[PDB]
Amino acid sequence: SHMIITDVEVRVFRTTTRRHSDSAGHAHPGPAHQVEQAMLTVRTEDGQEGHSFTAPEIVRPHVIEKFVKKVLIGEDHRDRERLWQDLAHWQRGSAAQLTDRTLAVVDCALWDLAGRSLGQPVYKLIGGYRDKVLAYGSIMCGDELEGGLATPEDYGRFAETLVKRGYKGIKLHTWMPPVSWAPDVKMDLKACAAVREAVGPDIRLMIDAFHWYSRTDALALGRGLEKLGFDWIEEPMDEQSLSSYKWLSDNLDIPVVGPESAAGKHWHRAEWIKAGACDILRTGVNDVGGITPALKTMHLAEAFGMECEVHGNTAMNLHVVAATKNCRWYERGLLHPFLEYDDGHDYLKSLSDPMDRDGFVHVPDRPGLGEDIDFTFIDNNRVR
Amino acid sequence: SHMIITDVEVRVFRTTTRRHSDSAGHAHPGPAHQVEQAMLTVRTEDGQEGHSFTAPEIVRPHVIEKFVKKVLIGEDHRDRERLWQDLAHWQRGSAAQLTDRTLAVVDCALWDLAGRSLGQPVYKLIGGYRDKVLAYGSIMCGDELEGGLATPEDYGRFAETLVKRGYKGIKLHTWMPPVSWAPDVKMDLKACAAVREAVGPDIRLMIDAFHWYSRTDALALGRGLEKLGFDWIEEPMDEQSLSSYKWLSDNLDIPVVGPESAAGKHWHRAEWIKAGACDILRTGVNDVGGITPALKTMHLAEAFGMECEVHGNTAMNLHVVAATKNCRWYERGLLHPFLEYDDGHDYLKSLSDPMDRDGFVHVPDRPGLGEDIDFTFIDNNRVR
Ligand SMILES: [Mg+2]
Ligand SMILES: [Mg+2]
Ligand SMILES: [Mg+2]
Ligand SMILES: [Mg+2]
Ligand code: NA
Ligand code: NA
Repeated sequence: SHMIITDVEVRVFRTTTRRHSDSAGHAHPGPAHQVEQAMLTVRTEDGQEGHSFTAPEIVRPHVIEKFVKKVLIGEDHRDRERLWQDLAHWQRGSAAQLTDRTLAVVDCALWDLAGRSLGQPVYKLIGGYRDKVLAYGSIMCGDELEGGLATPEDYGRFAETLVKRGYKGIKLHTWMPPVSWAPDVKMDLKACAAVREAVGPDIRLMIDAFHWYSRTDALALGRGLEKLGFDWIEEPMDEQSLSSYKWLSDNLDIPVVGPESAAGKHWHRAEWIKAGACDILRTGVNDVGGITPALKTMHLAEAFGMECEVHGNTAMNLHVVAATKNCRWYERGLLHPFLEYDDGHDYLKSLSDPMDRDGFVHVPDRPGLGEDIDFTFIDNNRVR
Repeated sequence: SHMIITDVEVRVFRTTTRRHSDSAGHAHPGPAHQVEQAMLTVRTEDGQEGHSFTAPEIVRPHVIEKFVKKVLIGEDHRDRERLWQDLAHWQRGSAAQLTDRTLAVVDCALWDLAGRSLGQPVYKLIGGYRDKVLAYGSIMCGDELEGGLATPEDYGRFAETLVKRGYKGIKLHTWMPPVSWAPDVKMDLKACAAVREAVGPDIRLMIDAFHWYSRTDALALGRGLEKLGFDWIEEPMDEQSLSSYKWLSDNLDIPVVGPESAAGKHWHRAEWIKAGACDILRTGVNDVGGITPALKTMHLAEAFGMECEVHGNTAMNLHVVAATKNCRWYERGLLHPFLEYDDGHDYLKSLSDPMDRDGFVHVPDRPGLGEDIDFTFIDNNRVR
């Protein structure tokens, strides 16, 4: 019974960061400050542990006591599919509180536990495809910070810095409310043009614009991007409208990648394929409720001969990318000229996603998700 | 480098069996005789091994030397996805010799190797869903053996025996060439009716008839089955005709399950979903080239809210069934009144798929595929 789960624990601690979020949830660089971060730990009878990180609300006591502990405690930790399905079945009746984000952090901690228990990196446990992968530099949403990302030229200058670092692909997130004047298609296209001019024709370029443009605006944006040879347009319209995406994909030559934020996990993503609503599928550990359903999405896409680009940085996403073939990139970011991404997090002793000078991220040969957790730091900076 | 593959070995040995195959490849009971069986073994630097069984031609020296050793020797055995994709890429140029059956046994041996190395059952390594599952009793193709499966009544009598054993589902394979008079739709329906009459309304019934009936014959067969409340009709037409299956499914109320034998792995099975060619998907370790692509097919199906019924007995298929939710049964057979399935194989010390008196097969808690191999027997009965 050494494999039986005995504890589900949450530790909230302060991390020091310059990352802030605006009222709509977009990240920007700001003053250094302390932000509450949560670590979920699952422990088995033999004392083995697995861990994963998320925002405190996602693993708050209401959710832990009412849902997570009831499913997990006393169960064989290796039954990840049964445990995931148990949580999935409880979402409908959860009064909107058992979210995909909660499923995701639980699933990740269980994968980390299995990997740590076996001394195996998660992607090797899944069945490895690649030990390294090209990353694209994923640039923060636009701002109104002088010399930051305030002008099209600012994007161009930052792109030059990213190319020098070794990135072979770059994705712009352009300007969104509450940026005072945003959004504006012509401005977004000017940023895209400045980047293409700055980096030349052989660096791959992508854009993730304001996520709720009208059909007419997204059409204008996409048509403008085709002149610049961009690789994809990402979430330019409200993803709750599958029909809008079929229409836009049919009208644009440039590949449309999606859905990123839409709910419904792998099930709903099958509908995007069935309806021809995108040319490249999207998934993400946080978007579909864990590594387990993210793998399902990757396989779904591959069966249709499609790529499925994995949304988000950090180990959990990197291991999905490393275990699968049909994905061009790991998403490395968000990035901003005021910040050095390689500084990492104060609660991790080393990067989960180090990138060489040629633009390849190498998956750390460390057990589980391979997050090099500074447990002492976390204990010294505990909130609750 | 303990995880690096050092050897790929094939041992051909004689198994004593009463199973014979007719000219079309359908199994029937016959005289006890010795049949050549092959075991593929993959070994790593640390001496750990994984094994899987197949027919000798599938792992003959041509295939092993030209394809398998070149991909595997010197590689990290845990990179199952990379190694599978490497073999898949070589199939096109293999002059038709590198078959899905060869990919399957290799993938299975690699899974067994990982599981044995880690002391973990394969389904637990994948991420467990269930430790037991209902089995249906899968009856051999019809014959002309008196008291065997020669008449509709013979199927009825055998079905009574299967129900007493504990099976909660039964699948008939009916009469096929070279049975002298076969095939005949009315005879197949009479067997189906005899079984329904024998077992009553609460045992689930399925039929896998002659695999190449015309559209008109398959339609008559399916319409006849609806009167008997059968759960599915399986491969009644040439599966190379996807369009015939769309037509048949649209015409029948009874669920059509497929494709079983069609090539193209998970890629082609996506086409069966896209075209609405079946109501229930089918996969199988031997049919799609391994546990790895079988899992992909299961996930593909689940994303569409469909079931995917796993073709074939033995550990390799049982572990797929145990790791996934969207499958009603493990297929236990082929079965015949002249044979006791629970006798098992002379080269295995115990059953990989023991079934209780309530009809549940319990996955053995043994590492890897959990095949209880009698290595001594194999050594004593070696051919080459
Ligand atoms: Mg995005
Ligand atoms: Mg298009
Ligand atoms: Mg069949
Ligand atoms: Mg129908
Ligand atoms: Na967007
Ligand atoms: Na058939």
